[PDB]
Amino acid sequence: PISATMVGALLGLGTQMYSNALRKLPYMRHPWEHVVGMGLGAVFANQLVKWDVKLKEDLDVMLAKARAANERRYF
Amino acid sequence: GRKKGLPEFEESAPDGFDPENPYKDPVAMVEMREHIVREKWIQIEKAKILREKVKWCYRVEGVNHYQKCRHLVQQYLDSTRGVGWGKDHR
Amino acid sequence: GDFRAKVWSMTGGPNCRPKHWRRNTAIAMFGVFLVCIPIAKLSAKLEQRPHMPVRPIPSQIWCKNFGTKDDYEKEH
Amino acid sequence: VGKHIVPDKPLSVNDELMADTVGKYEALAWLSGGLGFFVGLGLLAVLNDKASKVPFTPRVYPYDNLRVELGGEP
Amino acid sequence: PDIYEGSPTPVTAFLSIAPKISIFANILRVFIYGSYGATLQQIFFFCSIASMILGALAAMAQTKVKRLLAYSSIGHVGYICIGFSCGTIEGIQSLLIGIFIYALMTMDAFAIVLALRQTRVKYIADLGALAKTNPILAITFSITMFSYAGIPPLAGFCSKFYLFFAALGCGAYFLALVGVVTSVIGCFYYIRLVKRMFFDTPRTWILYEPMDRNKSLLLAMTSFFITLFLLYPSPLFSVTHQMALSLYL
Amino acid sequence: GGGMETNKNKFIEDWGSARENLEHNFRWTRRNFALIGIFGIALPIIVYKGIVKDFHMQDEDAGRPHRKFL
Amino acid sequence: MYLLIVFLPLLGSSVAGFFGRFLGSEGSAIMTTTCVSFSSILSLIAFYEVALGASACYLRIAPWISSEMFDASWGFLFDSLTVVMLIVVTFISSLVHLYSISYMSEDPHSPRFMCYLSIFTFFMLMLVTGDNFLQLFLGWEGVGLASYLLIHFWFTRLQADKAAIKAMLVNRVGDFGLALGILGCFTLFQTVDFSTIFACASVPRNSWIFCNMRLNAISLICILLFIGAVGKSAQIGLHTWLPDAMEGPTPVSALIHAATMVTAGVFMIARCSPLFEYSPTALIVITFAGAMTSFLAATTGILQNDLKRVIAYSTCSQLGYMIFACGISNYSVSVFHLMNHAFFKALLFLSAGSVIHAMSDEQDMRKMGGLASSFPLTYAMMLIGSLSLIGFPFLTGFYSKDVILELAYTKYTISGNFAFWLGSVSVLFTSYYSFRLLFLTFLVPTNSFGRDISRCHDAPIPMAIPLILLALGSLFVGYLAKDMMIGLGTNFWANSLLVLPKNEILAESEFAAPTIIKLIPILFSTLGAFVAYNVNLVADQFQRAFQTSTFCNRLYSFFNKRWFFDQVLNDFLVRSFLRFGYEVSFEALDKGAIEILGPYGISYTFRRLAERISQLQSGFVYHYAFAMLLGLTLFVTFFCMWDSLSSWVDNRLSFILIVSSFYTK
Amino acid sequence: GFIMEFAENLVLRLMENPEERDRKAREHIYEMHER
Amino acid sequence: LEHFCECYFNLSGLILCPVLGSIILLFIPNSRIRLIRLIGLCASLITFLYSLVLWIQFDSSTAKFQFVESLRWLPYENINFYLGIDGISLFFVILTTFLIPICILVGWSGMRSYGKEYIIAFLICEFLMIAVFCMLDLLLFYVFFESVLIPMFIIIGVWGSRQRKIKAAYQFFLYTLLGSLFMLLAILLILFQTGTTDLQILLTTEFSERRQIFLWIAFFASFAVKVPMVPVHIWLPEAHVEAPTAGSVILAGILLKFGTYGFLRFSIPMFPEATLCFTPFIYTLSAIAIIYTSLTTLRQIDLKKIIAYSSVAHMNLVTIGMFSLNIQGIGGSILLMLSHGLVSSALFLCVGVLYDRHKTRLVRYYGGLVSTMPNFSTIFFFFTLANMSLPGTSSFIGEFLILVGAFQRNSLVATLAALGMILGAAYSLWLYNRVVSGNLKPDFLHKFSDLNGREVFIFIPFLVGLVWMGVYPKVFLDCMHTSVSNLVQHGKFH
Amino acid sequence: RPKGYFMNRTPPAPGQSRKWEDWELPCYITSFLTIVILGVGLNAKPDLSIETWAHQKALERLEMEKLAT
Repeated sequence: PISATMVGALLGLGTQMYSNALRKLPYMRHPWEHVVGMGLGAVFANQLVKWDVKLKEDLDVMLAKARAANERRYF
Repeated sequence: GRKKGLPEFEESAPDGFDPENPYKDPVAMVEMREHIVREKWIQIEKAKILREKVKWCYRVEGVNHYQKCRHLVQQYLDSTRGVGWGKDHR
Repeated sequence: GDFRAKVWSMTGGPNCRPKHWRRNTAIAMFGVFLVCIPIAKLSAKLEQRPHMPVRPIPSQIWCKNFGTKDDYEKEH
Repeated sequence: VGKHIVPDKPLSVNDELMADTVGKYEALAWLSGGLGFFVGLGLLAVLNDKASKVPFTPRVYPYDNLRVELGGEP
Repeated sequence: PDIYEGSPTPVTAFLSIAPKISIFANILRVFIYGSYGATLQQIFFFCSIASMILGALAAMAQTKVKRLLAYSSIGHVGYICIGFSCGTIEGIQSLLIGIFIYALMTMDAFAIVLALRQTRVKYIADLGALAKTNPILAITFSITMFSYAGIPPLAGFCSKFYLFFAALGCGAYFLALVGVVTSVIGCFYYIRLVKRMFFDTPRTWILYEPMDRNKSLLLAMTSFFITLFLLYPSPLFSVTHQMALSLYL
Repeated sequence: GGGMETNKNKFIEDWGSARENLEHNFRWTRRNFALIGIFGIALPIIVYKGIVKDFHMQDEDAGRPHRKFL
Repeated sequence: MYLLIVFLPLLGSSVAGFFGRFLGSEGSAIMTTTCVSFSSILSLIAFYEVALGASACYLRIAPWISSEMFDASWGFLFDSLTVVMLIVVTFISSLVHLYSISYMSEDPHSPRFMCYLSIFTFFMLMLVTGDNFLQLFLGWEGVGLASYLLIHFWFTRLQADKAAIKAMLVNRVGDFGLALGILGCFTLFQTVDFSTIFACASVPRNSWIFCNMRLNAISLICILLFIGAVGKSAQIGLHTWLPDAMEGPTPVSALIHAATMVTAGVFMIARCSPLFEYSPTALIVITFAGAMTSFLAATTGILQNDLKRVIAYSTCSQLGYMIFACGISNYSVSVFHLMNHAFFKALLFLSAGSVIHAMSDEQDMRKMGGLASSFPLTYAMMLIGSLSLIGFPFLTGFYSKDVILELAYTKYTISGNFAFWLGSVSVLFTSYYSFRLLFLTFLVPTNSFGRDISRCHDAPIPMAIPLILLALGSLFVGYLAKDMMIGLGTNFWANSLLVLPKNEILAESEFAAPTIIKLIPILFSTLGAFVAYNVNLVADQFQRAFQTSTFCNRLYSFFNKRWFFDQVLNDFLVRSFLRFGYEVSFEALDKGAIEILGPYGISYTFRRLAERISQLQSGFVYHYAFAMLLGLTLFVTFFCMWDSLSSWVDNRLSFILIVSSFYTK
Repeated sequence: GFIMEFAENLVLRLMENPEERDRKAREHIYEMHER
Repeated sequence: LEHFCECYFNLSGLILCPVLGSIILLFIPNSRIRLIRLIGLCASLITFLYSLVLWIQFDSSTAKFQFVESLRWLPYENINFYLGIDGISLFFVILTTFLIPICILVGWSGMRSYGKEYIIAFLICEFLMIAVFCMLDLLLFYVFFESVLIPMFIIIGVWGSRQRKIKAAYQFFLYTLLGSLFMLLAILLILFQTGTTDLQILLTTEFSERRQIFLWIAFFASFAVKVPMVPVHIWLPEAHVEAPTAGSVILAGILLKFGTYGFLRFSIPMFPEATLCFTPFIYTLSAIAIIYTSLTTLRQIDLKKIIAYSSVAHMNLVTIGMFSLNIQGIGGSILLMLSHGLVSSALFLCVGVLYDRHKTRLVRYYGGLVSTMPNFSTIFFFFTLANMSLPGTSSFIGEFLILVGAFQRNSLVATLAALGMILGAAYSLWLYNRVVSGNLKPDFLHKFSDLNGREVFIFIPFLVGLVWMGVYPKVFLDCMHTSVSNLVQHGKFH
Repeated sequence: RPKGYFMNRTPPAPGQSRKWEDWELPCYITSFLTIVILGVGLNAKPDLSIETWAHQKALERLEMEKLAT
């Protein structure tokens, strides 16, 4: 369906064409750069999803510690 | 997909509704509101059928309608008081 | 007048004298009579006469809804 | 028709909207007199009391003045 | 405002972002980690209110782009300091989120300003007919300006949302009123720039040299973030929550 | 002679533009105090009390205490 | 077959309106007339099966507005009252269409005119055949729309546009009262169906809050419904539109503004007699309004110089007779007089139109004179109608009008005695203006122009035939239908009209009245003919008083200018609402206070505040350092030096002074 | 074959099943009130 | 809890359609005018057909939100959002999807100078507006409504006719933003109680009387700027007049409905006690607005100012019916909403036809157009009649059903509201006669053209729409009554 | 021949046909679909309106209470 790799590749393609358009160049001015941008976008999206998972995992442990400290007050 | 036929609803009021405290069982409060609406629509269509009898009584009996439709008029007027959402509350 | 000759309207405009207005008029008459056909059948099917007339009437031929509403306690 | 008049002077504010021989309040005074004729005759009808001068008794209908036929309880 | 205007534009860009992160880290570690009465929280509360009011009005008065951005930054630090004043974990989280989003938006705006400085952009009126002479650039600057105004679903809406959330929770209503009025004033003077680039028909135009590749790439990435952050905002929320707790435990 | 566009009239257009800029001529005269007093405050209040009284009369007609409002 | 009656004029109107470019003047004239004529033949047969055959018809097509108990539908009701109206509407319309075939022969836009004639008839049929208040309401608005389209048919004439807009707005006020009456009807009975309401009307006795007041519900409904009749029937309150509606072509005046639409208010009180009978208060109000209108129209018609306006004020007077006849619980006599009025008012208008055509559109009676020999058929037709109008014995007008004055005598009440006086005095005034028209147009020595008499011609066949037919109806129908509609105890009406036993007064009117009463009309009518002959033919200095006496001059202007009714309404009511829209709701409030206490004022103050704050950034490094020092001092003073200051200060006064600082210099 | 009879079935396949709909509505209310 | 619907045709695809159209157009060269035009028109038409299919599969027996489907925001799943329609919102979605292709067709001839920016803006407006009509959440309603301001601002400011468009767009944006911020304050107030902003949940949570009053006032302030209600109605004239024709069509036909829809979707059901306490207050403001703004309409001299001022009177009749709290009142209020969205748009279309040719809006310049534009005159007269609530037209059905509902609650408000019949007919006929009737004025205008083939086709669905609802409104009332009944019964149990 | 032209378009050259503008075909196809989807769809969808259900329920409850006592 809709995966991180696909969204990232599409966003990398969009960035290169957006960058070409901001410079008033043709959309496909340097197409190898479009290939590079798709690759980079896919890499970045997969890494971002993995990083989000790791961050949630770490936040769970830290909230566990916070709740333990707060529950210490009622002893 | 939906099966062919008229819609079916539970005939009785949802158990779990508490008249003193209606904001206690969330599911029943909603099914109770739906039940009340369906009950009121039955009364509205009850009076509408009684309205048709009065109509054709007047048309059939002519100048003898006051003596002949007296009963149908009474029934129809009683049904329209406290019907639907008009000028009567309950 | 002058510019009204270059103006199209459905009603024809001022001083409308179509060349073939008779054949057009009769085509209109055939059409309206044709439209008057389904109207008559629907009317005869929808007419309701609670009381039998004192004498026979043109409608006792094409209409069959005479003296049918006597049991008005059963109306719904 | 013949020629609409193109404005050559500044237009007034109440120009989108713009009884010759009789004034405004005088016309109301006259019309109230005419409506006073109708009121005066109504009072004379009150003082005439044609109700106190009817030459026949009220109708009395059979079968309890048509109580059942008028929709009264059988 | 004077220093931001008078310094070279790259200096202004660097001063509008980097030093805020460093000193807010210092503020959070010296006081939150510390202990005193609400006196300091009242200090930051009153400074936040004064900053929003003065920033909004002074930005409304500005005719030059750099001074407008300076006063806008003052107003936004007021919005941010509201989160420090309330003294909750969510206050610190929202302060960090606001700092992050303001930094990205400010980098977007200053990339646009640096791109236009090759033609010596000085006044807001210099942006006339930009929607004609560079349509994609005019849209990118408008996305940034609407993000600045806080209009959803753009990334700038988070700051407005938390400003009002903390006020109706901490129990403040004067703060809510000030936020409403300042938000409306800010929307006016931000959409004035969109009106200048899209609606005006000046007699004389200014044709701007196209930007280099660095600024275009950075602009494209920041514009995608601004328009799309709220679709997938979880990593920022989680990392800011993580940081807020690392301060205490 | 040419073009579908109307031949503008300076007096009609001055008439038109005067209407669009009426808030520039608003001066708090005695006439405006009275008009705003009568038709901006008094009449809305009279209508509101007539509407509320209409409900209250329905309340006593049905043997029920007056309905609180606002 | 019954549906064909209603929808045939619609199809004919649709063909000439949508395809008139293929049919032209001739084809459209043929098409609309034939469709209306066939609808008129089927109306005669429906009258046979429903009125003489005593068999009513009910037809339901589909629901129209079904929302809970609200049950408006597309339904048709045919009883004796309906088929009597059906005969009047279609027969007179067929003749007017035929008449218009010749009368509008030289008009550039005849196919559109015939289109408008047929669409009015269809809406008038929808009105009289509706089985519910809403279907009646649709035809009530449709006849007003069609009347509007025909009054300003010559759309280039500024006078026609003013009259047509006036006719719509006056009648929309009546629709305001009718619409409220329908809301009360539904609220009381939870239905708009006529049969259901008439069956239930005897029962309700409850009270209602209306205008912050406690009123009887049935009385409120009937009075509200009457307001709608007042506008359509041009009664006392909303009458002035009818005289101005003569701006439309002469056939429009004969059909809409004299034969049918003007009589729809009378039909509605008659159709709702089973409801009106249970509101004695409304019947008094109806009696007062009808009698007042009859006197009003006659005293105006005595100084009118236009042919069409004299006949129009005659119509308004006659409607008053039918209205107060309804007001005294005699509805059958009202419908009888309505049917009679249709044959003789159409004759008077259609005959007067033939004069106008022959005299090159001359309408002023002060520039006519002679033509008693030049137009034998037209004078003969106007003679019959005018004699039938004044109530000459044994003509069509004698059998209805004289019973109305005899019934009003037999009503021993305050309203009954009011109507008898005003009705009786009016019969003297109508005879005066009737013979003044006869004398000034054809019998006096000519006052017309030479070029006018050199181009006279009498009515062609499409104009002549309807005049002859209306003459026959004006001599014999009154006699041919007396026993049918008003015969003692007649059952022709079946259940269409209801009169309670306490209100029956027909027997006493024809048996217990002095023989002097049954003559009062002819004494006044004869006197009116004699006074008209004296003033118009043997008087030559009865006009000096109007030129030397201020009071006699003003009295002439009073009656000629319709009691100044239009002027007062325009000067005090129409102008007041027009002035409100600009000077108060727009200029004082919208472009005024709301602007100043709004975007105009808000923008100004915030611009000034931004200006003031901007000057704070002065550019001087000393000011900025001073600001830092003052901020540090304020911090110290407020956050530490506020311990013993509270004994002298208040937090209220602190913020009071800060805000008060902004207003300095 | 017959157009309208085929039309009824096609319309019927396009309508959500009443029981499935009503149940997901109750699960929602119950779960969120307890959450 | 995933609530994905089993139906093939769902709300998500209808939402995506114009988004896909906009994304496709951004990349197509402005040199390719024929392709841009056809892509936009086809996308809008496909969306309209999809909405009709959504109508087809509608259940008129249930009170439960239909086609309900959920979209997740976080993997924590604490904040989850839902899409669904009922008998109250279905027809507004269909109207939005019907009006957007009309807007694309109106500017067909000038699309060489408009460009993809014109079609993109209207498609984005369509997507946001459908989203707003399909939400079961207070928070997403706020975001998507607040988002509609940017494309409307652009549409007014760029393709407006004169320099007054600057002030007009400023006032529009600022008024709407103030109202939206007040709504936001109310949404956070609710969230602090409930912990959620889900409509299905807050319909089942009891609010205290004091908090009901306060939440009602914040919801009121938001919705009353969009109705519009006096005295915050003054932005509407400048905004609706200064906008381009398609902009005016969207502004009056769809955007005006958001406030009254917000009363029906949130304020009325959620706070039933607060609704009753404020009914006399609503009745007063609505009745003042009908009388005052109708008299103001009489004295307006601008074609578009008259039509725009007419909408304020019509929307305040809608508020009267919906606060009557019965079947006739609410059912009539919805029917007038849809009918107004057709009649007002068509009237704006008629004036746009005249302004495209002659570039003037002053009434005094026109006159005698019946002799040169009979087809336009005939169509102008029909929609003039529909604006007077003439029986047979769609607007009479909504108007009378509201007067029925108001009469059973307060006779006085019904009488003051019924004065709209007298005043509404006065200015509507005055406008028609001063423009179409009379004699031509060749010193001002001497060159004319009746409606072309595109203009004739544009009006046809409007003519069919008003006649259809006017004579047979049962197709609409059948699909609304169950949702309407449950809206009225909400909050009471007897 | 009539006066003027329908919708003010000059006729094409004799023997030729009018060229359809780009909008005509998509608008005409949608109009046909609009008629078929609504004309057939509305008449084929089941009558699930509350009024239809309550009318049947009102008939039987009136039947059960009239047959019984």
